[PDB]
Amino acid sequence: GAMGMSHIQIPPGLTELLQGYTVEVLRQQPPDLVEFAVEYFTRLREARAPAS
Amino acid sequence: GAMGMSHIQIPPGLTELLQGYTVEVLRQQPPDLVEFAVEYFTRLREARAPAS
Amino acid sequence: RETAEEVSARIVQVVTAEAVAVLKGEQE
Repeated sequence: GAMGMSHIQIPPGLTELLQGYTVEVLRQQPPDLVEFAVEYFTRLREARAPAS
Repeated sequence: GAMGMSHIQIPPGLTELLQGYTVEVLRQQPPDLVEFAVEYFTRLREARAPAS
Repeated sequence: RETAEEVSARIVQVVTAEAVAVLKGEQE
Protein backbone atom coordinates (compact mmCIF):
# COMPACT_ATOMS: atom_id res chain seq x y z
CA GLY A 1 0.00 0.00 0.00
CA ALA A 2 0.94 3.62 0.16
CA MET A 3 2.57 5.13 3.21
CA GLY A 4 0.19 7.25 5.20
CA MET A 5 -3.19 5.61 5.15
CA SER A 6 -5.08 8.57 3.83
CA HIS A 7 -5.02 6.93 0.46
CA ILE A 8 -7.14 4.07 1.49
CA GLN A 9 -6.53 0.65 0.18
CA ILE A 10 -9.54 -1.52 -0.21
CA PRO A 11 -9.08 -5.13 0.96
CA PRO A 12 -12.67 -6.60 1.09
CA GLY A 13 -11.41 -10.06 2.13
CA LEU A 14 -11.23 -11.44 -1.37
CA THR A 15 -7.97 -9.61 -1.77
CA GLU A 16 -6.08 -11.49 0.96
CA LEU A 17 -7.70 -14.75 -0.08
CA LEU A 18 -6.79 -13.92 -3.68
CA GLN A 19 -3.18 -13.46 -2.66
CA GLY A 20 -3.13 -16.80 -0.87
CA TYR A 21 -4.60 -18.49 -3.91
CA THR A 22 -2.30 -16.61 -6.26
CA VAL A 23 0.50 -18.15 -4.23
CA GLU A 24 -1.25 -21.48 -4.80
CA VAL A 25 -1.15 -20.94 -8.54
CA LEU A 26 2.48 -19.78 -8.39
CA ARG A 27 3.72 -22.51 -6.07
CA GLN A 28 1.76 -25.43 -7.47
CA GLN A 29 1.73 -24.76 -11.24
CA PRO A 30 4.02 -21.85 -12.32
CA PRO A 31 3.58 -22.18 -16.22
CA ASP A 32 -0.20 -22.13 -16.09
CA LEU A 33 -1.58 -20.44 -13.11
CA VAL A 34 -5.07 -20.14 -14.40
CA GLU A 35 -5.79 -23.77 -15.44
CA PHE A 36 -4.86 -24.79 -11.92
CA ALA A 37 -6.93 -22.03 -10.37
CA VAL A 38 -9.93 -22.78 -12.54
CA GLU A 39 -9.79 -26.45 -11.60
CA TYR A 40 -9.18 -25.61 -7.93
CA PHE A 41 -12.07 -23.17 -7.78
CA THR A 42 -14.43 -25.33 -9.80
CA ARG A 43 -13.52 -28.08 -7.33
CA LEU A 44 -14.21 -25.53 -4.57
CA ARG A 45 -17.68 -24.75 -5.96
CA GLU A 46 -18.25 -28.47 -6.51
CA ALA A 47 -17.21 -29.48 -3.02
CA ARG A 48 -18.75 -26.52 -1.29
CA ALA A 49 -21.43 -24.50 -2.95
CA PRO A 50 -22.85 -22.34 -0.07
CA ALA A 51 -25.69 -24.26 1.49
CA SER A 52 -27.75 -22.69 4.22
CA GLY B 1 22.55 -29.65 -7.67
CA ALA B 2 24.00 -28.07 -10.81
CA MET B 3 20.44 -27.14 -11.43
CA GLY B 4 17.52 -27.59 -9.13
CA MET B 5 16.81 -24.08 -8.11
CA SER B 6 13.09 -23.58 -8.25
CA HIS B 7 12.98 -20.70 -10.60
CA ILE B 8 9.39 -19.98 -10.46
CA GLN B 9 8.78 -18.11 -13.64
CA ILE B 10 5.47 -16.40 -13.52
CA PRO B 11 4.26 -15.02 -16.89
CA PRO B 12 3.39 -11.31 -16.50
CA GLY B 13 -0.03 -10.41 -17.73
CA LEU B 14 -1.62 -13.08 -15.51
CA THR B 15 -2.01 -10.47 -12.89
CA GLU B 16 -2.80 -7.63 -15.27
CA LEU B 17 -5.68 -9.37 -16.99
CA LEU B 18 -7.12 -10.96 -13.89
CA GLN B 19 -6.72 -7.45 -12.36
CA GLY B 20 -8.98 -6.01 -15.02
CA TYR B 21 -11.38 -8.75 -14.22
CA THR B 22 -11.08 -8.34 -10.45
CA VAL B 23 -11.94 -4.65 -10.55
CA GLU B 24 -14.73 -5.33 -12.99
CA VAL B 25 -16.19 -8.22 -11.05
CA LEU B 26 -15.88 -6.24 -7.78
CA ARG B 27 -17.88 -3.55 -9.51
CA GLN B 28 -20.36 -6.32 -10.45
CA GLN B 29 -20.69 -6.93 -6.67
CA PRO B 30 -19.73 -10.68 -6.49
CA PRO B 31 -21.60 -12.95 -4.03
CA ASP B 32 -19.17 -15.47 -2.57
CA LEU B 33 -15.56 -16.52 -3.16
CA VAL B 34 -16.69 -19.67 -4.96
CA GLU B 35 -18.47 -17.96 -7.87
CA PHE B 36 -16.16 -14.98 -7.66
CA ALA B 37 -13.02 -16.99 -8.16
CA VAL B 38 -14.53 -19.39 -10.68
CA GLU B 39 -15.58 -16.64 -13.06
CA TYR B 40 -12.47 -14.56 -12.31
CA PHE B 41 -9.89 -17.02 -13.54
CA THR B 42 -12.43 -18.28 -16.05
CA ARG B 43 -12.38 -14.78 -17.52
CA LEU B 44 -8.64 -15.11 -18.16
CA ARG B 45 -9.35 -18.54 -19.55
CA GLU B 46 -12.15 -17.16 -21.75
CA ALA B 47 -9.77 -14.54 -23.07
CA ARG B 48 -6.99 -17.08 -23.77
CA ALA B 49 -9.41 -19.55 -25.42
CA PRO B 50 -8.65 -23.14 -24.19
CA ALA B 51 -11.18 -24.38 -26.68
CA SER B 52 -11.65 -23.19 -30.21
CA ARG C 1 -7.54 8.91 -2.52
CA GLU C 2 -7.07 5.55 -4.14
CA THR C 3 -9.01 3.25 -6.43
CA ALA C 4 -9.83 -0.46 -6.62
CA GLU C 5 -8.10 -0.61 -9.92
CA GLU C 6 -4.74 0.47 -8.64
CA VAL C 7 -4.85 -1.35 -5.33
CA SER C 8 -6.06 -4.60 -6.85
CA ALA C 9 -3.20 -4.24 -9.34
CA ARG C 10 -0.79 -3.67 -6.48
CA ILE C 11 -2.10 -6.61 -4.51
CA VAL C 12 -1.80 -9.09 -7.38
CA GLN C 13 1.52 -7.55 -8.24
CA VAL C 14 3.04 -7.76 -4.81
CA VAL C 15 1.82 -11.30 -4.30
CA THR C 16 3.35 -12.54 -7.52
CA ALA C 17 6.54 -10.54 -7.10
CA GLU C 18 6.94 -11.30 -3.42
CA ALA C 19 6.00 -14.98 -3.75
CA VAL C 20 8.64 -15.09 -6.49
CA ALA C 21 10.94 -13.58 -3.93
CA VAL C 22 9.79 -16.33 -1.56
CA LEU C 23 11.25 -18.82 -4.13
CA LYS C 24 14.72 -17.63 -3.06
CA GLY C 25 13.75 -17.10 0.54
CA GLU C 26 13.58 -13.37 0.44
CA GLN C 27 11.22 -13.67 3.40
CA GLU C 28 14.12 -13.83 5.82
